[PDB]
Amino acid sequence: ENIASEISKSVEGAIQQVKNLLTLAADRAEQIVNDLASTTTSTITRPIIELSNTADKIAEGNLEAEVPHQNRADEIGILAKSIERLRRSLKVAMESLEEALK
Amino acid sequence: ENIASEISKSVEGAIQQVKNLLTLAADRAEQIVNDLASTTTSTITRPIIELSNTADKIAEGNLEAEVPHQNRADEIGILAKSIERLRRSLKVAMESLEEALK
Amino acid sequence: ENIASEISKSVEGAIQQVKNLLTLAADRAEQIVNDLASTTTSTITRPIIELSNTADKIAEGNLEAEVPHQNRADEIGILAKSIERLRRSLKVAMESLEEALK
Amino acid sequence: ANPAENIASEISKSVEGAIQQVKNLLTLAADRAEQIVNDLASTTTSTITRPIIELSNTADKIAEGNLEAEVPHQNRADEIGILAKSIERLRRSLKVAMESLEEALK
Repeated sequence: ENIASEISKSVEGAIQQVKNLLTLAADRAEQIVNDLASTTTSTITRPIIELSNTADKIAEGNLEAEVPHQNRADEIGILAKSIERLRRSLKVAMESLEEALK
Repeated sequence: ENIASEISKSVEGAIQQVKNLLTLAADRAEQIVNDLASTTTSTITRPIIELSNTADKIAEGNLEAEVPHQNRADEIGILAKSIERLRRSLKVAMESLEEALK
Repeated sequence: ENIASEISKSVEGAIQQVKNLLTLAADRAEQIVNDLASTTTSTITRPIIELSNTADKIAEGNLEAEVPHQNRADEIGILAKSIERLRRSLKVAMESLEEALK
Repeated sequence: ANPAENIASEISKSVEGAIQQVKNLLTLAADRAEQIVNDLASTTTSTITRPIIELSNTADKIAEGNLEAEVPHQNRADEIGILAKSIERLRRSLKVAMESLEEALK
């Protein structure tokens, strides 16, 4: 009931309000990691694994498909274009080999 | 585009939403100063000034003025009751004087 | 090792730093309550109790009691000066009775 | 003597220091949050971009006829390691094809 309690407790609500905002801010910051794992997966991981499997199929003797995503504007596109140079080099060599048979 | 810009950029929306909540919290904290001035004026200043004015009126000879705030639970109630005792003492004094003057 | 983990986890430390600053901010905000209780008690409660106590002493018939804090510059000073007027009114009423009974 | 004339001012002013500390801590939180972007740019470049460009450069060398080019990053435990081991297999496969043709056309 006393003056000190009346005055001091009057700011308790406000402080909870401040804390509520801070908790929303903290939880939003906490979500960045899972979302970034997601982005990295779709943006980089998938394409890299795809390109790796493609390199492996080509090394194994499948030369029929142009390497996917050569059109991409970033370093994944650069990479994919380099693998296509490899595919074409292999394909010319195999074609010349086939011409030598018999 | 390059992958460093694509990935780094993907978190900018999140960071801005964190910042908005932080700014909101800081503004809410700043408002405590005003709110506390208001609470103090309501809880303390106004009743103390009301008692001071009442005291003055009694001292000037209105021995029947009503001393406000006597029922509050805090120290201001205690103060109001002590002012009511002064009023009573002055009434008793005046009634003794009138008897003497008879 | 996996690129999504490598990238996404690289920012966990920063995020925890941010969160730690938010905790420090919340903690410092909470401290305001106790500090405000203390301030209110020294600034307001103590002199209000001194005033009530003096008022009682005067009402109980010590018309010479010093009303404290008459020189204080804020509303406490206003109040104190009002109580001093009551005291002086009672002193006059006592002098007037003494004399009337002579 | 204290010049303060209003208890509402005295009480309210008394929490300003604390409040400014709260705000300063939140300013520093935001500043620390913003630094994330540039560190992330840097991690991506060091962890991903650099090895990818190296791998693409190495692929180009092999394709343009240096069948002995050393393929980097094959020991690496993530998906960059996987990609580098796939390009090392591709080299081995192109190398034998070229040699095969060379020998057949003698």
